Amino acid sequence: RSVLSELDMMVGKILCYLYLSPERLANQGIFTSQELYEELISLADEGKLMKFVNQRSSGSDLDKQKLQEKVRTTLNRLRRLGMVYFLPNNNNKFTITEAVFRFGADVRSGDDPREIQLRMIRDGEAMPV
Amino acid sequence: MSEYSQTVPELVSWARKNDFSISLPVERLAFLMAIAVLNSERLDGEMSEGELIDAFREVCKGFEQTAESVAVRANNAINDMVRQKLLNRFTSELADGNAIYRLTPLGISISDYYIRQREFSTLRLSMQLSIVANELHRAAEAAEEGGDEFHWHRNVFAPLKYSVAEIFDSIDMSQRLMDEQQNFVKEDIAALLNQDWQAAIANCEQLLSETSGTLRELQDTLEAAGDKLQANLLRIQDANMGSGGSELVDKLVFDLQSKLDRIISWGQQAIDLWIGYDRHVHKFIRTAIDMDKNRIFSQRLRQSVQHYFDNPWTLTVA
Amino acid sequence: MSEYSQTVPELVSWARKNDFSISLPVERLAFLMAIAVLNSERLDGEMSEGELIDAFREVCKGFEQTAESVAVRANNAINDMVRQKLLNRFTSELADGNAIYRLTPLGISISDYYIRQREFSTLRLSMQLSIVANELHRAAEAAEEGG
DNA sequence: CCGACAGGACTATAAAGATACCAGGCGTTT
DNA sequence: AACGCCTGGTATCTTTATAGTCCTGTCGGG
Repeated sequence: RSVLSELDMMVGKILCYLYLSPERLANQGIFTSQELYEELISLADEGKLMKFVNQRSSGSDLDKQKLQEKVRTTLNRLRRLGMVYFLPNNNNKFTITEAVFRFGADVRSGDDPREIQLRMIRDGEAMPV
Repeated sequence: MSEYSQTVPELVSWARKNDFSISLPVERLAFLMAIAVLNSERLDGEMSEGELIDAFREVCKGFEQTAESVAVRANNAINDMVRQKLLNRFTSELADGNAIYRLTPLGISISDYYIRQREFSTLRLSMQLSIVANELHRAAEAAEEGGDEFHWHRNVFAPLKYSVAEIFDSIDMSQRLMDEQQNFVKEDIAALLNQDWQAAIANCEQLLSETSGTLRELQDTLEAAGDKLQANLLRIQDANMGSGGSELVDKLVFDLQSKLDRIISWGQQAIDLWIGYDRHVHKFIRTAIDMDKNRIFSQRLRQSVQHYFDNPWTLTVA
Repeated sequence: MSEYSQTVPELVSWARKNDFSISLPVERLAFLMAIAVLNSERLDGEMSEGELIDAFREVCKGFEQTAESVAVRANNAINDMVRQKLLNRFTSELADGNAIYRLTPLGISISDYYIRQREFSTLRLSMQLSIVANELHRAAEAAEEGG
């Protein structure tokens, strides 16, 4: 048994919100890496998240491209897990599947987050770090 | 002569040869600020060695430091400031050997950046444009009246170099101040959206509208004056070309025209950047508010992503 | 309101709490000056990240330094200047993620102290005194007009 | 009070080692 | 070949120790 990385979780929870979003349902499920990246930076703390790419990052473009390449890497790993399918001829675009909802296991019930987390670790669903 | 007579490689060699450097630790920087403040409260703009030592003692108290060798520590700090070109020391035989101290332009510029609460003002800009318009108009009338090298140097070159150029630099500094203000507002809007995005919508719209109106008011003011300032610079250029020229006046007028173009261009660019952000924040708010309709998971999942690092957790896989 | 609203002890407490400091060794100071020179030669007063990296490379050459990690060292230097409030960075979605840089009033004041050959001109003073005399005279006429 | 003598504290620098951060190499997968 | 992962190297920073430098204190002598 193995565990996913925190960057994988960030991309996972964002892919989940993307699946739900009726605003983008008109795309018929086809999303682009750039749109995913734009949504992620819109919600999470950009400069604090950059700490995981490099301990010295302060918003430099080289570091921003390095983040984008790490996202490209993790997304490819999620594709192997069956959580996302790339288009047959274009690798810059892909389609989501319902399997992404496992990233919402900590909030699907409107209750105390601590108790939920305890329940999950007891069930073997998730580990801390 | 370009204000910076040296090319980048020449400057780098010159800097390397002269070994110029700045090192401002918290305690020394606090002492500098304390000196700057004490100097501003005085009638003669001069400080004695004992007064500087008393100021250092207060900083050391404020840092809760040992009272041992404070007189030595203060002398070291004073010598370091003098050695770093922050303080000028005057040793007069007439003063029975007592040294008089004054802050250097550098020591002042550094202390003012931290202590002076600098915020952008249109009234100020309007006044500055009015003065420069009158100075350029007088210089253009003097250039059109014609004259000798003494007339051109005193009534055209001196006002352009020692008055117009300085006012343009002040305008540019004010613009750079406004640039910092915009970055500060972006950080506040992100904080408001992270605390309570539902109650923060009205506050964010107020901050966006107040900043936008300011940027537009600024640009309207620059554009109204910019045409008159350029026309006067052109009148001076035409009069200079007609009176056999002066390479010194032509170069100075060209430099001022280049600065004026930069000053006018900056406002439009700042507005475009602010518009991109404003559209993005409005789109984000509309997406957050209106697209969840049972409105059940928007809050439920967004708060989880926003605060993940307070309880990072990971899934298990075969 | 005194330009400096804070007493010496209050300022010391405030400075201590905000942890303010400035570190510009000869290389960093030279780079700042190079950026200041390059900005003055431009029509838009803006510098891209690639142009700043090219400027850093010239400084490094001028200091006879190894060409190893120069893109990294340049990024660390650029981030240090932004972190030290010497440069303002603009990240626009419209610019496809390319950041635009401008020097802050502080970064300009420091660079100008070293690069600008400031010598005392009597004409300059006479001119400045002329402008202030006219500004004070207008302000006095406005104050006497009442309102 | 001076002057001598040592001792200690403080400060600064050197030396060494670690830690970060990237690159390069290698291995796998598209 | 490119991307992803690991290993080690290079840069940077910190820590640790040492040695300096000056100060302070004491005592004795003048």
